[PDB]
Amino acid sequence: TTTLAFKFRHGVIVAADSRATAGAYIASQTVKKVIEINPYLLGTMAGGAADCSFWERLLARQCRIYELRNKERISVAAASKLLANMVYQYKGMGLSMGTMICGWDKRGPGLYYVDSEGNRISGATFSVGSGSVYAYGVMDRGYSYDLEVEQAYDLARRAIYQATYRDAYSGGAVNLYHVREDGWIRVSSDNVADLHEKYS
Amino acid sequence: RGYSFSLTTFSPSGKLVQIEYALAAVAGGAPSVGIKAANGVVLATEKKQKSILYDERSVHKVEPITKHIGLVYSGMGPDYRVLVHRARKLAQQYYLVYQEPIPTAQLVQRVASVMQEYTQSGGVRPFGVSLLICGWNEGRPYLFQSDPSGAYFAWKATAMGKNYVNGKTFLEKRYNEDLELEDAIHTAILTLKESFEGQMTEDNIEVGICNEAGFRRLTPTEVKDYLAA
Amino acid sequence: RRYDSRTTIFSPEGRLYQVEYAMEAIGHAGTCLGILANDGVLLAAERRNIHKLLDEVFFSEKIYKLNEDMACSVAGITSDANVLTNELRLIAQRYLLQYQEPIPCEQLVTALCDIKQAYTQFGGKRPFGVSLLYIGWDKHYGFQLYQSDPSGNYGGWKATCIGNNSAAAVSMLKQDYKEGEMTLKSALALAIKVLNKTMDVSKLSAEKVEIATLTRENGKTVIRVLKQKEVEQLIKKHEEEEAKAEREK
Amino acid sequence: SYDRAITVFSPDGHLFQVEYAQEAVKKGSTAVGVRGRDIVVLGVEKKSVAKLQDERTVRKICALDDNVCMAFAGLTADARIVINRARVECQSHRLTVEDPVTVEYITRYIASLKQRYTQSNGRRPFGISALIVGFDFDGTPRLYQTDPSGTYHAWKANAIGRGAKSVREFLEKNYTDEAIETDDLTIKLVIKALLEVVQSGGKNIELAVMRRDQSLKILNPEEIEKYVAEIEKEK
Amino acid sequence: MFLTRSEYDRGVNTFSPEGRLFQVEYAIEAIKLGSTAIGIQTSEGVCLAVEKRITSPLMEPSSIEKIVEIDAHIGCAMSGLIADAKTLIDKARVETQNHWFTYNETMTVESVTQAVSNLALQFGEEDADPGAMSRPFGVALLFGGVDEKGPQLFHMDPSGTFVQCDARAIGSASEGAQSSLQEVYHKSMTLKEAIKSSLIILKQVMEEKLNATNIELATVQPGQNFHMFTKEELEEVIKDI
Amino acid sequence: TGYDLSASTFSPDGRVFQVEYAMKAVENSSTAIGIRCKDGVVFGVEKLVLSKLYEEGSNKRLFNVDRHVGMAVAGLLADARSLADIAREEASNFRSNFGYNIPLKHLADRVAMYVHAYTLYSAVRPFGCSFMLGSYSVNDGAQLYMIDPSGVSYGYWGCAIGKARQAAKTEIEKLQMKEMTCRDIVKEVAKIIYIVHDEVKDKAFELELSWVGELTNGRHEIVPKDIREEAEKYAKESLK
Amino acid sequence: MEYLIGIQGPDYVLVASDRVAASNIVQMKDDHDKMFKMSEKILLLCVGEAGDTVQFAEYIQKNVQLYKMRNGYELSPTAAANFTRRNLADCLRSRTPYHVNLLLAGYDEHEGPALYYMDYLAALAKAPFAAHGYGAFLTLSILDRYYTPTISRERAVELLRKCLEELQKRFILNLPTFSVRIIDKNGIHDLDNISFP
Amino acid sequence: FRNQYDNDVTVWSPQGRIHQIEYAMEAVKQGSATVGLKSKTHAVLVALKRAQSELAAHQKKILHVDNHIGISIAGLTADARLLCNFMRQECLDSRFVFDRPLPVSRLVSLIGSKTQIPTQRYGRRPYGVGLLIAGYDDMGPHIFQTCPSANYFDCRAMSIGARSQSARTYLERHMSEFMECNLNELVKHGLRALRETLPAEQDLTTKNVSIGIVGKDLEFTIYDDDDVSPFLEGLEERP
Amino acid sequence: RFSPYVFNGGTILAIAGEDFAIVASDTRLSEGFSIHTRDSPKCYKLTDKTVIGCSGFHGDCLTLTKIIEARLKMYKHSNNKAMTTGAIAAMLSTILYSRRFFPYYVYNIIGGLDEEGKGAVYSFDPVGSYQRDSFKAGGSASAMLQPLLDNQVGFKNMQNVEHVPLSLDRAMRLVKDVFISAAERDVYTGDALRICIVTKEGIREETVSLRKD
Repeated sequence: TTTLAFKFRHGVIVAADSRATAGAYIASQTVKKVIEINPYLLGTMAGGAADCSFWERLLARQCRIYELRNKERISVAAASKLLANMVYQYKGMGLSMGTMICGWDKRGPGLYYVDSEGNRISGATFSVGSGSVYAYGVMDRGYSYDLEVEQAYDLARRAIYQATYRDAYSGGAVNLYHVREDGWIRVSSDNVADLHEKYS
Repeated sequence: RGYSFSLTTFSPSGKLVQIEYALAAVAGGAPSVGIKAANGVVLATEKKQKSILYDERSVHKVEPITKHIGLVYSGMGPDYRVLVHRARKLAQQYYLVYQEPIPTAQLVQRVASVMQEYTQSGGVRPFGVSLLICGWNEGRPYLFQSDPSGAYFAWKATAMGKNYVNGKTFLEKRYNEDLELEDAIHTAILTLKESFEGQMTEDNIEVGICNEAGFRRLTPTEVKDYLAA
Repeated sequence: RRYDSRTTIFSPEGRLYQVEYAMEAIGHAGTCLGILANDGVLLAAERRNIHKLLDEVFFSEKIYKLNEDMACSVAGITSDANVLTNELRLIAQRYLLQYQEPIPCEQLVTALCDIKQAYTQFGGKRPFGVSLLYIGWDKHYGFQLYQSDPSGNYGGWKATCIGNNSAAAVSMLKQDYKEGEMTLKSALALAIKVLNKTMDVSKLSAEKVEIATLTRENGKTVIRVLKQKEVEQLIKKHEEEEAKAEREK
Repeated sequence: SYDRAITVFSPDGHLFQVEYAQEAVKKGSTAVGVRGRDIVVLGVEKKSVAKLQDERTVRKICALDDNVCMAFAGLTADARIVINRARVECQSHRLTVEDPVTVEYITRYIASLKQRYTQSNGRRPFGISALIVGFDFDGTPRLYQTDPSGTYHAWKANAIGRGAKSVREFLEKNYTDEAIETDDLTIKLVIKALLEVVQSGGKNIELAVMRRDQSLKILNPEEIEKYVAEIEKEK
Repeated sequence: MFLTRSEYDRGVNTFSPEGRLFQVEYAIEAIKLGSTAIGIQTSEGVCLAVEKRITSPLMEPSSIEKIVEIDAHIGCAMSGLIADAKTLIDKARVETQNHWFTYNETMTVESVTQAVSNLALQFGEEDADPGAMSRPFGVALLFGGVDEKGPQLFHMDPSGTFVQCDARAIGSASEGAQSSLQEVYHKSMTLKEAIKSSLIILKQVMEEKLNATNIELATVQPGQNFHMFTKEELEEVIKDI
Repeated sequence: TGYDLSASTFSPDGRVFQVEYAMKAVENSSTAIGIRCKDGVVFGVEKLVLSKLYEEGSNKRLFNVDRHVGMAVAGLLADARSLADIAREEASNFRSNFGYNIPLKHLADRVAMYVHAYTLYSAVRPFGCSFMLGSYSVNDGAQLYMIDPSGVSYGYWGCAIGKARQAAKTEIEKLQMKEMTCRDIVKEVAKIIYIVHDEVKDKAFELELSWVGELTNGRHEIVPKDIREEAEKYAKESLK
Repeated sequence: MEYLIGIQGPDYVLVASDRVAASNIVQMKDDHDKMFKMSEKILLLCVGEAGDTVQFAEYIQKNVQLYKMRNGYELSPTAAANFTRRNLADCLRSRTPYHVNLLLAGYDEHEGPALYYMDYLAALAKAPFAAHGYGAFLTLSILDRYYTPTISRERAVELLRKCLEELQKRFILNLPTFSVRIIDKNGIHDLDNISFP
Repeated sequence: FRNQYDNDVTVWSPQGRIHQIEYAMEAVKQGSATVGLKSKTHAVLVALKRAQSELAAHQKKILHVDNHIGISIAGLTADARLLCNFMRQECLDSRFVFDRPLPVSRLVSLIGSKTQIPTQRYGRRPYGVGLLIAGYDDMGPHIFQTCPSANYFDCRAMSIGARSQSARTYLERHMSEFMECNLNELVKHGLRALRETLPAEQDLTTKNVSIGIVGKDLEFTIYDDDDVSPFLEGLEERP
Repeated sequence: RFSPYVFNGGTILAIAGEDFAIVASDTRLSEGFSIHTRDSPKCYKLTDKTVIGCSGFHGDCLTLTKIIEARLKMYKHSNNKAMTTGAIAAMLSTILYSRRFFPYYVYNIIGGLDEEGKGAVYSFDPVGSYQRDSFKAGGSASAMLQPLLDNQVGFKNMQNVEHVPLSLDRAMRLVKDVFISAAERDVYTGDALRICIVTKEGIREETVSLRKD
């Protein structure tokens, strides 16, 4: 899997591939790897799908209860810490998760990376998955805090595409979301094949 | 009124009545006398039996918790056995942990703590027995009394049981700090003699002595000799 | 009718009577007095026990050394006191194991006071019927004297007396104590004077009182129970000093 | 008849033991809070020095955490337990969500603890009512009050404790946007109000202010003397 | 001729001669101590209204919260002890969320009432769990939401019984408000008429003159989520009265 | 006098009244009789028909506690069904651990001890049911045991429980049961059940008869309706 | 794989750490801070297995803070060290051992500057200078050669810069930027990140 | 006086009667009446629901434990909801473990055991709901009633609730006809019997009558407000 | 030593449609090389609008079907409505994750009609990840069956070919054919095919015979 998220002046752009492989059999080319935890904060799934979906789903329940109880949306940082704390309790039992919670809160655009290992780091650019290594390079060369939204969308698409070409376990379609201050908007879902034609 | 029945209720005037009532049980108990001589401590108590039918050898009022510590009781008899057993057990626990015989003061603090525990909860009743604990530790004689309240006091000499007040007065008049045990055992039999209300006989009284050798119960023959005086 | 049983029922007028009843018990107990002086803090208690056939085997009947840097005197049901003193000694040792430093004095008091509050709140247990004065030196606040009540409410007092005729003692202390001027020697004298007035016996026996002083010497606190000869001298000095004032009168 | 157990409900559905615990709060020393635009001021009366008693140990106003401060009226010991438990929660929230506790979260937590005590017989309701003052992340000043029952309400200004009725009347008349305009004016209002109920003068009031990001500051007795003087002079 | 002995009233777990379990009945009386709350269910939506009963001007009106959102679809108006309501509103909020997690769907208003009711029923010492209040809860909640069956208003009582009600009033003036509601309610009324009617009834029952500050009003029309009229909106409707 | 309120309490004269009060409960219930003859044990219960609406052959007061043992109960029925469950569980356990059908004398003792426990503690009331157990095993013989609410257990050659216990015992006494065979006793039990029933106070009764013995091959079983019918006829004729 | 260095001095303790957090081979973050401020004058620097490091540090930071709120006086640097060690030691026996290596640096008015070192196994040692990490092997000797118990603050930052430049010249892993802070009676003072571009 | 002996389920009265259990039994009378009757092929439960107010909906008196078993509650609703859950779980358990519908009789024994424990031990109050349980199992249609006292009875027909003697009276006179009755006839007989319980002014309406039918081919079904109209229309007028 | 799982084999297929959903399965249970039974349909009807198909360790499938059946009843009693296909899928996801640590070796496919009346197929990994998918093949022959469905149903890799919505008839023909192909090349699949068509009228079960090995 390859999931890419970067924070730019106008927001956080989150992108992901859609291929899930059991062994070398591509079980699905349509998996939705960006999980919409809340109307205002979204997360991505790398590592075992089940581990990510159940744990992200639980976070979403926790977030709604907090919004109802505390009458305000949870901050992205707080959300990440809850997820991190839950996964740590299961450390060494085999859960495999790499997730990038992304949201806009009072602090500003927020992107965090939490892993089953336990690391929680907030950063401008992060990519998780088998193809992360390939993606980091394209994103790193073209990233700038000041990127026009259109250019930002292009960087993410090119980055997942280059990753899909090199990484065997990643491919399918690139789904791209922009977390704007108001909320997440789903910008596109281009299939890699169409991308191969445009890029080449 | 209401204060009297509960054990966890302080009466207006701050008196825990059930404990006071418990002490009253000890007062009704058979007379027991303890004298701490320089060379030893003599514990003696009346073992008056309702009938010749009772076999005296069967049960002993004076019991040995450890080689050097022995106790006598005045109060409810069933309760004494519970405390004695817990005491014998608490001492063995000291030996296992510190591999040294328990200092007498330490056992009395420990037995008393058990007694206090019974006092705190509503479900249980305070123990109705007061114990006189005598021991020779570090070349020094020691005598201590633990009341149902959970309080331990150290007495050079004291009497618990029926006619305790009169007994203490007789003892204060007859007590000399330099007394040797052979003289002291005589003083004790005299103290019990004051309230016996029957001809004392070897069987009617039980006496125990603590010295460097350690706690021992004088056998009936030995007491007969002391009584002969 | 009766809103005074069970320790968990607030009376109309919001008073927890069982705690108040417990406080009454401390009044029956033997007077214990603590005075704070710039050099050291002292605890003096009246050993109510005076029966001729009692032995002074222990270091003190009513003064207990909780830790190297602190000590306490108890007034109230003795059995309850033994439980609290055992707990205080454990609480202190636990702080030393965890932080490897001596327990600050207020903290030891605050923690015991918390055990005392709980006994009041939960239904089954009777409120502990003991009031105790704690004396100690802590690096943070130097020499400190604290008094505790069955309520679990604690306070810092420059001088205070708990127990029978406590009120008379506080009144005497209020006029007599000179703030910032007390020295252990003067304080021991103030103690004898107040104790003499409070105790019914015309002459302090010198076997009817136990006086213990905590001083820091050479960087280590020393809690010493004054031996009888030392106290006898103090009583004689007071007897003479008062007699001289009477002779002047 | 229906007043001996917290669980029992009176014919007429009144739980009497909870109401009685609220009576206990009234016996306690007065406390007043005013939510100024940029400062929240919490002021409590001090009963007396007693001459031979050190005053450092007796502190009605305490800081639950860096951004939240609490003043209490009621059984003193209970307050020490509630204050301590609130402090553990403030730190625990910071551990769980990485974020500083909002004033309301602490109020809700303190309230739940009290409700838990009221709910079951075998525990006595904590006889304390508290004023929790804090500044939120937005920086809005917030003042909340809690009662032995477990009800929490936000008050622009409030007084708990003995004489609360009198001070609250004074506050209702005196409080205005104009009074809260100046931080000194806010401190003056609470001092003036406490003066109404305090038998003595400034010697018997302990007052503290928490600014937008500054930590709680207990005003020095001299600073209080200056304020009482300005108020007395203006009188 | 007065026989006022009672003696079976004190203590739940005691059945009176005549099997009446009086402690529970007394709890139902407590809701009368609370401020009146009226809910009207109409095809257009369910509207909930409550009287704040503000003791002092200094208390901030927003804090009093007698109408709250269990979830977007369902909202609750509570009258009775505020504290026990907070626990019941919380069980409801968790149960709606638990249903989304387990079944990815929105609980119907009836199931949510059954869920809170189950907690209320536990007061009887039904379970061995230590953390269950011995006393019956002293709150009555009116739960109104748009579900698969459309606008629905269910009323729950300290007993734990719940029933759908086209219109119900819980609170001090419930008797009398209910009587007025019976006369005014017609199934066909639009929410706009109901809001006006409910506020007319509240004005009559409330001791103080109606003002935007003293009342809380909410609606859950099928398209919209729970909406609380803001002071401006409330001012417009009250002016119409 | 507060002596009778609890079973923990003992009256100043030494009597635990709450247990005695529980024994009065059995007298409220209808009579049930069990007679032990050489071949086996026959039990009979007069089951009052309170309403025509209630189904016949239901509301049974005779329960099979195990393949070889049967229980007849009198007293508060709810407690009895619960006691029967305790007995069945005990029987299963004896088979599971010791590997054979429980000796009845032991079963009575184990159930009695359970019944006695309720007598001591204050939290639980004494059970209000008095029951009879019977079994026939070739090795053990025919055994009838009756357990009172107190937990006293004894073996009875013939026994009766219920409202008419005293009257029934007089009739049972004139039977020479030891010599008699099982089939003959079924007629006799019915005669006694009919004699004790009071037509004026109790509107109507259906006799329920059960038996265990060599004839049943040591299995407690409801008497076949042909045998029951013949007996009910013998009884009415004898009543004359 | 992470470098912690601390140099104590006559009146100050200087502590530095690499700012890199990494996964298998990608250096996800270039600005991780491994210093957590327990109190105004105490800093705990922690490097170790991922997750365990943040979790242990936060627990200690909050517990130390609770002491401040509860007692009004901050814990002494030495006391805090004993507290962290007790916690780590207790866990070592448990099924959840935090694999963390820590260096605690503090200034106490009464006892002056202090630097404490604790390994994963929970040994605590007060030390004049110490380092944790594979980098320590390369740099501990440079400090040993040039350290005087009387080193000045200016000299110390210089010694630290020399220690770090060795890591650039010889350590296999790339730790590009370091964060440096000094604790003195005034309190934790941040100093410019020493960055070898 | 005799105020004593009535305080707890653990105190036997001087004459052998546990008063609290009896007081609990009185609770069923407080509830609205329900009538249950059986035919060789079907078992029917009919109930008279009551409403707090005109605006309020009528309460649910008939609840479905399982496809083969259903209950009608008379008494405190809370106790019923709790008992029903226990029954439902016991039935679900049998299907998971033995893949057989639980015999209806066995379930009633279990409800009795659970119900008895409150009666002998200090603490929980005796359950005060009276339950009529109806089911078709392999043995046949079955109608059982459970008292607040744990005792349970198997009945050809029964009515529990307020003014239920009147219904029992009608049922006894017309009882023989029931065994060979068709379903419509059996529900009709029942609706008439509950009618007797109603006050003379009141009449059976679609709103207050609930009918539950279980049979060899019919899974328990609660015909409700508009679906009772077929059964009700055939009925005549008050006698 | 004791291995808690065995592969009992089998293949399951589900094809959604604008108004119909088809779930089909082999009827052979095979442990090792032996054929335990040639008549064990792997499709179970949860509700009128939903069928579950399970392949993997049979023992897990039997337990899971029993659990889902029980939970469906509990939802009905508590919520007074039938579980929708979407709900069953979410509940199964949670049930499967419950045993993430000692897992159920079952590949599960739930096919049914959604609330809108369209047909929905939900496919689950052994640990519970669920995706709504138009066609899915699970089991031993997922590898063989899935590609064909993707070319025919999904028109993938086909240029200049029009897209026609699948019809119940074309799909029944397709399902029968794909299973015929698997019987020939997958040892595990064979014996018979049960095709269950869920439409507004309800589940209809048709059985066709694939080659006995």
